[PDB]
Amino acid sequence: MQSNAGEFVDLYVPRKCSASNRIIGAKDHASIPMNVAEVDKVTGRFNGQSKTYAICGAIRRMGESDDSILRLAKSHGIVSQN
Amino acid sequence: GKAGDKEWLPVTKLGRLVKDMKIKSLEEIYLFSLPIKESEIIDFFLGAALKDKVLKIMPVQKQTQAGQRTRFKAFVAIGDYNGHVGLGMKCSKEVATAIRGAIILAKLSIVPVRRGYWGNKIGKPHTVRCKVTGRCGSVLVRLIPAPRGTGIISAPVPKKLLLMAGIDDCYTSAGGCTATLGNFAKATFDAISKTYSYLTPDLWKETVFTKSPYQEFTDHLVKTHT
Amino acid sequence: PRRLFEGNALLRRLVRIGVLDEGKMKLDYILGLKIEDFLERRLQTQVFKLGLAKSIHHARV
Amino acid sequence: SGALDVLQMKEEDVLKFLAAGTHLGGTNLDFQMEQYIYKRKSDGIYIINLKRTWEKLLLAARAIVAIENPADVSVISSRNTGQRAVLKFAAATGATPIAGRFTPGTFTNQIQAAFREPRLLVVTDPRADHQPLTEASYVNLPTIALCNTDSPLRYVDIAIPCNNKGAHSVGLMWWMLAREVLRMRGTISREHPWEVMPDLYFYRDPEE
RNA sequence: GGUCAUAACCAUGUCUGGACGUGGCAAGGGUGGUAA
Repeated sequence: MQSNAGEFVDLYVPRKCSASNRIIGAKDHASIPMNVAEVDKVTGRFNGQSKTYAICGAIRRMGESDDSILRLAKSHGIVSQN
Repeated sequence: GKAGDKEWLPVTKLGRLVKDMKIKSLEEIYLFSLPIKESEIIDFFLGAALKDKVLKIMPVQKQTQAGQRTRFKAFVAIGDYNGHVGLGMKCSKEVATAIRGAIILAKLSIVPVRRGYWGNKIGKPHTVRCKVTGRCGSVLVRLIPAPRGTGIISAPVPKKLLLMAGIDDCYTSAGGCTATLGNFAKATFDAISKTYSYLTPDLWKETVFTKSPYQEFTDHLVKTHT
Repeated sequence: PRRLFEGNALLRRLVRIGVLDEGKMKLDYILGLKIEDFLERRLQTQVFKLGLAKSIHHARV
Repeated sequence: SGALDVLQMKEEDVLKFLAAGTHLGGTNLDFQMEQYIYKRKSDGIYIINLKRTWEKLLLAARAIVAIENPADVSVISSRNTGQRAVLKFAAATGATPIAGRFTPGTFTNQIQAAFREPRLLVVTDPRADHQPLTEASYVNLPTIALCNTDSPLRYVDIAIPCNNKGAHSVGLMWWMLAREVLRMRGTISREHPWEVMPDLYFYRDPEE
């Protein structure tokens, strides 16, 4: 958040989950980032740069996460057709 | 001298990164919404601005065949005026021990508050981001934004909490019983918590994402470390 | 017209007693006013501040 | 996937899946477990597809790789079949096994001499190991498991469908899991057959 | 696939009884004496 002074106020900007486009708390203990490791996709070996996601605790605890992680990954690798 | 000190040895992973000094703000912890379990972590980043304000020391008691048996339950607030506040309740057989038990529990539950402006910016926030609520068992508070210089207009009990939060100007409205202050104070605390969980058009820009402090500093967490 | 004419003449009066700067002079800075600035402009305070007294208690007398 | 054939289905493994009866699946469905089933048989059996198994195996495995230090991807199983399997798993790839009765409060406590604090979990059968799953959401652990066709999905970020009512279906699936993580992280990859048997990942079983 | 029975009567209470209030951690010292 930016004032007319140009002072960039607010203690931190909180992360916004890709599960359902909404923002998690600071004591929500069911909200998990999950790092998937990319591979070269020519031999099948680790290659550097991870794809990281984040999911909110609310959709997790009702049990929607299995579809959400699949849908996110389906538009990338290592699922492209299921 | 002839007397050392030795204070705190962490047995917790999060505690170990702080003691070895790789995490350097509370803001790192909160962004991953990590558990806190040790009350020295919070008192290391802060503890140079934390005050306590013992609200009530209330008796409760159960019944047995030999008569009464009385335990003392006290509520204790905690907060710096920079926007971190917390709250805890605890009970014990004796008074002083219960108070000191509450100052520990209160440190554990500290959270940040998000402050904003009435409608025009001039630097340094002074009020609550938006009109929010919070209910605890049919007590509720409705923190409503207010322009500068109107002070905190509330009952004496929430006037403690909001003042400790550093929120300068506010209007409030209550509903239902408020003479059972254990609910009343928790309901205030509930309301101030929700501020960062309220989505605003400001926050619609996308967050970059970054690897966990646990992840990046894992090479220091494995050598002999917990 | 109501906002302009009123605001201008309001702020003029706040400047005339000198509890407000003309480096401010916006309606937002009206709200930055507080109790102590008024009390400074009182005569007994200014007697003490800019004339001979030994305490504030002297100056009122 | 997108790799040429080195991250895609192999002719060999199809035979192993079908010999161990993984394709067969229980007589019930959920509203989340109907996106891996194709259809039902003449019989009450509901036939899991193996194409759908294969993709889910991979990105599951790639997440298990992604931790820098593998010594804290804590595997858990309490049913008898998945005991022998997990022990060899956590010997092969650096992990910490928890066999038998969980003893709850493992990650919640601070004071307990069996305290653990992993990052991931890999659980067999959600509705036998419900205690660690519930406890996962108090310490922000991602979660992976092997679902039947009717196991409840809740605190399961990614599933890896299986028959898992016992037999060779259990041990085979843990063996395949350990094959993949070594191809990706290690240098066991050669795309020519691994020495280790799926035989010694199966259940001990009452002996002769 | 598994086997077992008979309930009467029974009301009332002289009574002037209960220790609970604020987080102090915190003595801090050695002339005599083998030698001297």
